[PDB]
Amino acid sequence: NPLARFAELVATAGLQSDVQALADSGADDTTLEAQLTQELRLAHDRWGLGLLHLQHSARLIHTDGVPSDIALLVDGAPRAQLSDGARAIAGTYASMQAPGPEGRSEWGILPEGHRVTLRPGLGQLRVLIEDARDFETHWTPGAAQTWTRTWRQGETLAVEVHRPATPATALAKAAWKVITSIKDRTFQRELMERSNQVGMLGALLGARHSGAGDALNQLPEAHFAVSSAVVRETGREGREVDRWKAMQREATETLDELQKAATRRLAAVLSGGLR
Amino acid sequence: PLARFAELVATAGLQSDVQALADSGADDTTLEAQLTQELRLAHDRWGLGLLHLQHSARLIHTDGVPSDIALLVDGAPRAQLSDGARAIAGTYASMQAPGPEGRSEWGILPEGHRVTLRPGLGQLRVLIEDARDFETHWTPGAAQTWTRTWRQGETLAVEVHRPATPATALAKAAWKVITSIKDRTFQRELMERSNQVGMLGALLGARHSGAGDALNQLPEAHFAVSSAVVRETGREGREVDRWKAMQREATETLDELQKAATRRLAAVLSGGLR
Repeated sequence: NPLARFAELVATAGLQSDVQALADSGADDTTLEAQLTQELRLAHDRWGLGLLHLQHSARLIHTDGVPSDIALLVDGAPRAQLSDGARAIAGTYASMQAPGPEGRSEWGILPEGHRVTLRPGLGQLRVLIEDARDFETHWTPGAAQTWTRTWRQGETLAVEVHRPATPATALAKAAWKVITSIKDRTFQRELMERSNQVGMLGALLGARHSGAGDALNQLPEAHFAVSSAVVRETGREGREVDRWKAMQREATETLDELQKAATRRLAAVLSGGLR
Repeated sequence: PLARFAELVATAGLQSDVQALADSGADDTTLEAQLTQELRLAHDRWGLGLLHLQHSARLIHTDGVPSDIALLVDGAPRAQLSDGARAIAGTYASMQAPGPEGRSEWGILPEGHRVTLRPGLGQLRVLIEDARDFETHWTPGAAQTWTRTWRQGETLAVEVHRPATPATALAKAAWKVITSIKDRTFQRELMERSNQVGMLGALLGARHSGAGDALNQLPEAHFAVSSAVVRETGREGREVDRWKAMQREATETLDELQKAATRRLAAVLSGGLR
């Protein structure tokens, strides 16, 4: 019951959760909570809320054995629970954010220090990757509505690739996919006409049964979207620039695929689901 | 006491202000802050390679009243000024890790990556402007010197080091005296003996008989200047033009101290030690 709710939450970040399979295979609570933490941190790398300076963890909440809820922890303290619902969890994470005027996160990933303003070369990054210790770059454009940054913390080189997406943005792209794929022309004309009045999602929810938008609201797909992708590298490959170039290229392909897979899975919910 | 501390840091070319500070009305924390500041400046110039350790000085109280100065490493009392400069020099030498070429092997920062500089300032420009904490290996310069650069926190720092032991400095000052002898016959005699007993031994053999043991009492026979460190904080620690002035300042300080140490050492071995 509790694990299934967690698997549905992190599937909005593209994860297939292993926690129910580990619980059925005899793992204890320490192994389960380590996997819960692993999947929560991978989901926050992809949700892109700008909370990389915080430490995320999960713990099980039992009631006479028998897991009943999952506590979501930030820096060792519980801040939300899975029973709270998807809107309440996303609102707890939203009160931790600091957007700028262009919507991106203003927090540094590292503790408060010098962040690099990258000028149009690769010579700054070559010395920071090869020769430096902990460093962190500011956002720089990566094209295709994509913004990117690179940081080292200890032995771990990391790169984030970010394209901004809200759940309303992600559902609107899925609503456009369903409406454009409508076979009869007269029916899609009135939905395009209705999209000008109530938006694309509300026009597509007008062709479903009453309460489908209420059923969509209880889903984590209405409150969580993929906007980032993070690739990390530890050890000797962390100081090579050709590894970092393969890291950013991995994160861009991972971000583009996770957002396109989001568009299909949301369009299937708007067309066939919400029952 | 405070005078033995003043003689200890004078081997690093410092004129101590703790006696004038204590003659005026000043409390124990004011003295200990000035004692710590002069101790850290002395270790910058001594060049023992102990920059990874935190150095401090605290007054030792005898029945609640100060009586001696403890020398602390990482919060632990390890030495005291009443033991003399030989015991202080041996205590830090037990902490010391000398390399094969007269340089420290340990890093100043905690154990991590250190930069091997290529020729130029392409690496150091990004490291000074854009990076956080970093550390450079030794890179050579003119007149047998070696340089390294590091940032810790908001503090940029550069070190110019020329390897100098007190045995090297006493031999260098012995050559200063012998080459200034008017008699070419008496100069030939001293250098022919220096091949057997060394330059300092040959000079002390041609003085009074108690000159060697009087040299050992001096703190100059146990500490020598081998480095010079210049530091910068704030946003000017991320300017390259400040850094060029920094290792210029450190090279000129190292050269001025090592020539003033050779001169005052030569005056001790000639007419002093009585």
